[PDB]
Amino acid sequence: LHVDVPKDLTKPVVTISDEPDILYKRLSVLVKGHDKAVLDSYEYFAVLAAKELGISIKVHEPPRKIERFTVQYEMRTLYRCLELEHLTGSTADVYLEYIQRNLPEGVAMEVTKTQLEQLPEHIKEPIW
Amino acid sequence: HVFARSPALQVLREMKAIGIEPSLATYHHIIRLFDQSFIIYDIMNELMGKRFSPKDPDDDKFFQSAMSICSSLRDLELAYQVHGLLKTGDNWKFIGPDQHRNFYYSKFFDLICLMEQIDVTLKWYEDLIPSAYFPHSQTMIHLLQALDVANRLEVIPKIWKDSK
Amino acid sequence: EVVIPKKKTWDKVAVLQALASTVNRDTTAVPYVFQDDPYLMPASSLESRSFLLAKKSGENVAKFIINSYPKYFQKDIAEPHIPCLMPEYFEPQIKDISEAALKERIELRKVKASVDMFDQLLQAGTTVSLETTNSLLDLLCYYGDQEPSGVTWRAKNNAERIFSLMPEKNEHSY
Amino acid sequence: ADERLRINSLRVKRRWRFRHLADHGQLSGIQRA
Amino acid sequence: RELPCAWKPVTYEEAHAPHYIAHRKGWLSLHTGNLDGEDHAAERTVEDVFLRKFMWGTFPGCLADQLVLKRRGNQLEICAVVLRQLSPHKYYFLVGYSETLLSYFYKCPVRLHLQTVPSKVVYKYL
Amino acid sequence: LSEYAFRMSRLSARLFGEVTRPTNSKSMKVVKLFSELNHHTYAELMQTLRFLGLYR
Amino acid sequence: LPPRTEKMAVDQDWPSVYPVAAPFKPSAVPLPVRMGYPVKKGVPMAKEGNLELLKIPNFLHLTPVAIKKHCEALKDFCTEWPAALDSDEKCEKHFPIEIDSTDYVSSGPSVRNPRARVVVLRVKLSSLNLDDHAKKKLIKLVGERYCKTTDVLTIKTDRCPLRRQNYDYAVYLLTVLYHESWNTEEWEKSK
Amino acid sequence: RKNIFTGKRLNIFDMSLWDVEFAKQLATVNEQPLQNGFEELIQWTKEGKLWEFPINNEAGFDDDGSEFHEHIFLEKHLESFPKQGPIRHFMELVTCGLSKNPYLSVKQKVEHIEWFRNYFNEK
Repeated sequence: LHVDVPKDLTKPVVTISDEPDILYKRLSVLVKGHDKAVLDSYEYFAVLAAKELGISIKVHEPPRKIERFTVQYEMRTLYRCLELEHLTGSTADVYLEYIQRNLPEGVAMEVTKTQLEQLPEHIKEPIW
Repeated sequence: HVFARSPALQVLREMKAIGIEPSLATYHHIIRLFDQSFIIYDIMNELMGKRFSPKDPDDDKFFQSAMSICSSLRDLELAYQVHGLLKTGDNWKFIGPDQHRNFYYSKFFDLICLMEQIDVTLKWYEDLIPSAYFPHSQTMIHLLQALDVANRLEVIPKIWKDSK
Repeated sequence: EVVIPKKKTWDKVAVLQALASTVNRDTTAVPYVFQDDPYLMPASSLESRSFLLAKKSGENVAKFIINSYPKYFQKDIAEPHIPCLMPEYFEPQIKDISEAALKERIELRKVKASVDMFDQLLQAGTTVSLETTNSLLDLLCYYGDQEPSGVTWRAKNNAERIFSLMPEKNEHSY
Repeated sequence: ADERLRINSLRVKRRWRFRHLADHGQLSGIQRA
Repeated sequence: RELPCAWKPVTYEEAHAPHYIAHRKGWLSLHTGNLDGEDHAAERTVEDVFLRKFMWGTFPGCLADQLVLKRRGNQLEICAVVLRQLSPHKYYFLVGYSETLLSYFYKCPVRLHLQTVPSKVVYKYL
Repeated sequence: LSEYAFRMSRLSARLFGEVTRPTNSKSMKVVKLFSELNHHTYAELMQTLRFLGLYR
Repeated sequence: LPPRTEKMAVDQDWPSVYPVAAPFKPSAVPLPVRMGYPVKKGVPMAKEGNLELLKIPNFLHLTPVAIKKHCEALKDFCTEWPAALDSDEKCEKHFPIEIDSTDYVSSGPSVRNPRARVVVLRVKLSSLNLDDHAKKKLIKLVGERYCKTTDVLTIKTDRCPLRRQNYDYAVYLLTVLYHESWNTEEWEKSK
Repeated sequence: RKNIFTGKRLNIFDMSLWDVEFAKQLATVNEQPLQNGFEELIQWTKEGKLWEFPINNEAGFDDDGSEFHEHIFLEKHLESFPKQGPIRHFMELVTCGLSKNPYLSVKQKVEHIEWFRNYFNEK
């Protein structure tokens, strides 16, 4: 668009509620695919998005698995693990929505979230 | 027709005094009643920068009528103001059915070709066609006439290819 | 000191709306409703309208097949359930002569069937509630003695007879 | 089922339910070794 | 002929043998069912069979090549390659019809992505 | 197996919801049983869509 | 009709051409990319009609420009980590309990996964107010859930159908274990 | 030289199916064809056809608002049985099994218990 541009845009309504935010110590994202190049492209995408949102990310590659069965057929499952650390509940929600909506076909995700909680008041002292 | 203009203004002023907010249908009705015309400038100044929501079945008929006035009055600044209102927020949803969209854009582009400088005219031609509407024969005749008055005849083969 | 931030909340489509606001319109493409294939992009306004009506006709044929044979589409597999993708039922289920049968016929906007059921209710001497008669007259007056797809009001039509028969006519009926 | 369950209490590859589809690449992830 | 006297265009998918499926060819359908830990692989296979038969019977003599069935979340994308022999109006009719039937038959938002070609894209001759 | 350790085990069983009253190996089966829990459509759809002139 | 890549400028806004995940369109992608095993004295096939390029899960909708432009608009939705918690040393201090819960993203009509119920609670007993007797009692009650090397008690709950119910059960189990460890019985004196 | 909004006024004032159909007509004035893929996804999300992200595997499922203590402690429904017999042993085993069942709702567990109640009452 050279001249015809939207004069103003309706930004979505994000409300700062009163309730306190969840805190995640760690957030491990394990993505599984049949293709290593697809997982590498997804890793590049997710890592760049993490940097652009300020999240702290580390990437490693769990060993692959190969299921053979019987003429001999074979199925390779390759893994990529993206460990985010020290992100709140809202950052986690928005980042996960982004990277799950942009999950390529044939790739599955397992997100393990490690929430930080305080002791219940009921356990602070023994009952007398 | 003519006899009803002052009572229409009565109804509008009573509306605003009572705290009922006019919708696009109200201004459509006023514009069409007066078009049979400087009321459009006053209406547009009031509507500038506002966002609208559906309140009357006739709202979608506003912009078409408004653009018609700009076509009849041969005014480019008013047409740009109308299009800017159209592009404010989600106002574009009010253009109406495809027939109304084509009518609005055909009048708008005829006006751009007749009044705007050739480089900006070609920029608008690229922005609007085909992504917004499919132009009619009269529109390319007008664009060719614009190229004539601009003495930019070196572009004519491109317009011929596009018309094909 | 651990100051926990406050939870930001948004609607289920807010992220999509932000991402949509990121991108502008493509000037070299036809609208999103058409196919991007060169053979399938419309070249003219007439051709574009023809293509859109062709797609809509295909959709109507599909909906007709879906609603005509619900049994082949009743098997639900989606979790969460999608009421939007299930067949619609238009046939009156209640068959006995009762005010409830008339209510269902009114809700389904079956004008002729509603008037008929009212007539058998009369013949059975069953007193009809005023709200049911008002709903019947709303239906009749909106559609004017014709089934849902201008009509001219015909003297002594069903609406006039029903209105004249009402033992008590309130504001709403008038 | 539940009735029989309670009274008793008182007392080829099927993962896909194949050579055709697998050989024409119509089963995702399946390949020859 | 005589006993010792004895002693066809093909596209890419037809040309290459099954043992090239992860070497030269790819997989027509792409979904998570066959991955390790995932479930419902058989259900996806049955869905794929029905889609392929339905599409081959609903676009007869139009499909130039085999379908590509993608799945993302609950979306179901059919990327087909067709010929430029049928009229575009009938193509639009059939696209709408097939989309609606498959959406109401699989309770998911199915969507279809015709790509027309002038003629079969022959890779070699066998 | 000390009696003290026995009643430690039997208290832990109560806390985690396990069985307490003595379990015979042939009678641990009952716990496990309660622990765990269309060509017609295709064919008729195809033939009706054929008869309607929309399939094959 | 001619492909529309001929009308695409060399300095266009690519994200507007491919806003969302879409299949490869050879008439829309302005790249002379080729895919295919070439025949003898041949070349890899062109893109028009190529099924192999159509079978790739392409990333044209996620280019670096597009990713940065998306992540600049998504910053509005984010909050800030409390700067007091600089490292794990303070995360294990102010928030002793850790709750691990997992979600699974597959492709299909049903979003249900039976493995998403499990909840894992992890707490170091040294962060609980237990005396010597209470500590031995709690350790030998929990059994193998406690690892001596790490000083961590790990309670895994998956009995209930939902995840919130399993989280509540884990919290209930922890509370009951603490109270039963602090309680001293008449049979315990005979140790 | 003054705007149309200033001048004399009327001064007369100071400060069912019909409704549904008028609302459906008010809907029409903003019914435009979708403009790109994001509006496609947004409309599908509003209609409920798409999954809502981030993915929650327990979406649309609440288990009738039951709490854990309805699932884990099923012994209050054994109140009517023998209190100290072998039938009590078999019921304690049955309810221990049912309390470890994540695939059943509370109602189905209670129905199992009631079936056993009726059976043993008959016998």
